[PDB]
Amino acid sequence: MDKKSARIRRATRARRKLQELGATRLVVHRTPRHIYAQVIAPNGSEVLVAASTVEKAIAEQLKYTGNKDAAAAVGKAVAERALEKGIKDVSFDRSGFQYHGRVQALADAAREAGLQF
Amino acid sequence: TRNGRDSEAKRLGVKRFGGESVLAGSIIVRQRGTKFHAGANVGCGRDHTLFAKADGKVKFEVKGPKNRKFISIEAE
Amino acid sequence: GIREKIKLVSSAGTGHFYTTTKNKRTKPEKLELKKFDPVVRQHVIYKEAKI
Amino acid sequence: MLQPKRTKFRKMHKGRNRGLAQGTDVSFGSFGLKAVGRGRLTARQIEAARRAMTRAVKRQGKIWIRVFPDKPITEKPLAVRMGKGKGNVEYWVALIQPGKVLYEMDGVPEELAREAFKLAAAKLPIKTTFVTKTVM
Amino acid sequence: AKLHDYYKDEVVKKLMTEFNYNSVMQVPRVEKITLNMGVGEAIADKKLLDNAAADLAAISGQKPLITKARKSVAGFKIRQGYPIGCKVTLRGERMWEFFERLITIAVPRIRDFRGLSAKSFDGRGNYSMGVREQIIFPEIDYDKVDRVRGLDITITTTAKSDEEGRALLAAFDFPFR
RNA sequence: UGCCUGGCGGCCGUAGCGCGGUGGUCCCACCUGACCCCAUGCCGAACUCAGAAGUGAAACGCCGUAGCGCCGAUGGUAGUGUGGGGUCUCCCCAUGCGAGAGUAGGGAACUGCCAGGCAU
RNA sequence: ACUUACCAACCCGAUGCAAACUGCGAAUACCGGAGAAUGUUAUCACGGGAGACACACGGCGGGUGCUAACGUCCGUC
RNA sequence: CCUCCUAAAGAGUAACGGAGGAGCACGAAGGUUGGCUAAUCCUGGUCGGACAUCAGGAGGUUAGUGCAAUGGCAUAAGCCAGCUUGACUGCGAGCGUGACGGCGCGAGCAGGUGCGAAAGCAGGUCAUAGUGAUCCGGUGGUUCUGAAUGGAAGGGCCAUC
Ligand SMILES: [Mg+2]
Ligand SMILES: [Mg+2]
Ligand SMILES: [Mg+2]
Ligand SMILES: [Mg+2]
Ligand SMILES: [Mg+2]
Ligand SMILES: [Mg+2]
Ligand SMILES: [Mg+2]
Ligand SMILES: [Mg+2]
Ligand SMILES: [Mg+2]
Ligand SMILES: [Mg+2]
Ligand SMILES: [Mg+2]
Ligand SMILES: [Mg+2]
Ligand SMILES: [Mg+2]
Ligand SMILES: [Mg+2]
Ligand SMILES: [Mg+2]
Ligand SMILES: [Mg+2]
Ligand SMILES: [Mg+2]
Ligand SMILES: [Mg+2]
Ligand SMILES: [Mg+2]
Ligand SMILES: [Mg+2]
Repeated sequence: MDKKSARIRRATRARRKLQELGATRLVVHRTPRHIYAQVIAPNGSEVLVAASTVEKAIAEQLKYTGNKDAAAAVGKAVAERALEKGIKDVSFDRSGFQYHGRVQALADAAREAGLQF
Repeated sequence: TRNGRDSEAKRLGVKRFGGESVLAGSIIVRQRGTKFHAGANVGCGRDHTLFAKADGKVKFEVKGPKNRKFISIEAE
Repeated sequence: GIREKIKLVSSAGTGHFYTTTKNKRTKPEKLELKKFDPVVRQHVIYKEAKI
Repeated sequence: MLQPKRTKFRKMHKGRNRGLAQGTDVSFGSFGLKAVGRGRLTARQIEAARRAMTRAVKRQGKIWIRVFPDKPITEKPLAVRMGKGKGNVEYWVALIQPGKVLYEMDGVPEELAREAFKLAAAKLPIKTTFVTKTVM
Repeated sequence: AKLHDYYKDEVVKKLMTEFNYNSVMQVPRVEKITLNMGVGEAIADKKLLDNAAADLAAISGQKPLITKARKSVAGFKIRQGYPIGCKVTLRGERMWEFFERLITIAVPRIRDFRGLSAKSFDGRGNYSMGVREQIIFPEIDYDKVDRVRGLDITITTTAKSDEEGRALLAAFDFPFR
């Protein structure tokens, strides 16, 4: 399997379990250059909140968009935007990536900002 | 060598069909493998038995990229 | 068959025991597992004895 | 004598022989010998008929046998009561329905194929007809 | 490190003008170098596999992976999961350091060496060769070696054809016929 | 509002495969470096971290294209519930239901939420 | 190593066969919901009294037997 | 006793009908978290052959599943590693299957536990064989009983042989 299709396979079990539980998930996407976070409704077809390094307001205050510090910024941003809309309780979807480094930096910062998972 | 043997029939199959109103816990299908998969408000037992997790109506559907059979329970 | 019944006794002093089987040839060492003792209402260590 | 080289199972349920044949056209040769009746062709019957048509054409042209005796037939010998297991396989049959092209031929004139098929038909337990290849 | 610099500064340039590629990313790259020792006789004497693994570890500076029988075969009298060989996958710095050691000192020390074959390519650019004696490698001590053993060397490349793969190796002055 | 790209779904081949063409500002990809976080029953391949010199080659996306997959009538044929009948191993008639295969033909998906780049 | 009027799996095109084959797939039958008419409650529950557990032929769908038997074994009328 | 066909597309369905298998295994081959992906064929490669291990391509689950068969299985149920004992104790809405004795599936509740950052998952094993009622007797435990009374014997209850 190629990198993407191996990662999507690694992501499928947790996503089906969250779909079964009807959980609001905090979906993370990582790229060598950028990190993205989306709060998606239990239906899976609508994004309640979002934050990423492709956004000029977030990238301007960062050294490099694809590092752990940038990940912590995206995490703090999604959680703040989510709490402003009343979204508190979520479930983290690592999306086939390891719960480590940049992914873990985003999660730790989102939990710190007030998001419950 | 010699024949003459068989085992007891296991009484498998559908217990409750589409539209049937069931109470939570009710066995919907006794099967050997997952011919049918557990959908919303339906659980899968250790012998692949599908049962109601909520009170409601039995709903059979074909879902996903593999065109798999799923049994769910719709609230009435 | 070639597998014997053994009793796992509670270390908590209560006479409580779990019951299981063992291949005594391949595994001659006494089986030790942490199991729930319903007399002390806690998980304590259980050590093999003869049935 | 035709027979499956190996089978998944030795014995077969009697079954029935309802319906019309599949393989009703002359598919390989120019002429064909077609079943008009319903029945069973044994491997010995098929071999007897194959021999008759082959002698007739002085082993010239080409012959195709569209039928295969893949059905095992069991029999209980004399002085054996009912039950005590299914009998032993004695011979093989092809199930025949009205319309099966049994044999085909080419590389010979029509008059010779008609005669060779007339001789072969006299060995068979079921009524047959002479057929020719068609455009669709 | 030396031969990777040689690839960048001189090999890339040579292949670009040879095949007229539109992009530098089309230029064949030496992906990995795989060394293998098919022990086989390890089934009778278990110690023979350990000595083969220690030989491969000296030749290439990394811990060898002992390869087990994928399936059982009555012909060679081996059951599945039996340690029947050892391999090393070389990439980056270790692969290049090995590639130079192979061309510069190991391959010239072959008994009556006249040149390696240029036709032993898999049809897709990858090159495969075998060494009969492991003592050609100066990392192995003639006085300490228990037995004379051989090994397989496969150079996996990004070349689409044999003609492309040949030009990549020849550009490193790989001793061909 | 339009074009393009990323993420997450709906739908589950009319949606896939192949062949041809095409894209890098952005995004994506490969890519650079690796002591370290972290990783390899060996290997920085993968997982991972720090990055931006290079390239769209591969991959991926997009556009085209019926070689294949796939969808697919109408009509006929096969079966069959009920009632009747024959030359009753099998059929036929009245009535209702009516395939499978094949044929004409269709077909190079459609669609929602959010974000980014560009243009008016 | 070279070669042959022989045999030849796989693969491609064409042709059939299968109770223990299925990339298809009915009629019926069966489960469930609602509604009328009809039916001396025909239904369910509990309680008093049983009898019966050798079936036969005919139709249809089959196993067995020889698509033999006024044969034999199931299903259903 | 288990699997398939006969069995007529719900269940069930007979014959000295047609085919096979069980009377065990496993402290990991159980739990969980994280990861991984076959068979077969073509080409190249020391010893090395039709077949061992290595590399690439085709292929796409035809492999694998402790074992018969059938149904499942990629989110794998298949393969590996780290940590582990949920192979937990008390219960149980509601069902399935039985003439019955019984046998089965079960979310959820309480206590305590393992794994995971978390959502969660775990009351053995992909599922369906792997079994023996009652009586009598043995062992351990026990707010029960204890033939005048206090004990004890014996009996009960719970666990087990
Ligand atoms: Mg990289
Ligand atoms: Mg390209
Ligand atoms: Mg119609
Ligand atoms: Mg239809
Ligand atoms: Mg049709
Ligand atoms: Mg079709
Ligand atoms: Mg067209
Ligand atoms: Mg926008
Ligand atoms: Mg009564
Ligand atoms: Mg009786
Ligand atoms: Mg009787
Ligand atoms: Mg009767
Ligand atoms: Mg009679
Ligand atoms: Mg049935
Ligand atoms: Mg039926
Ligand atoms: Mg297992
Ligand atoms: Mg997992
Ligand atoms: Mg070879
Ligand atoms: Mg914890
Ligand atoms: Mg007293």
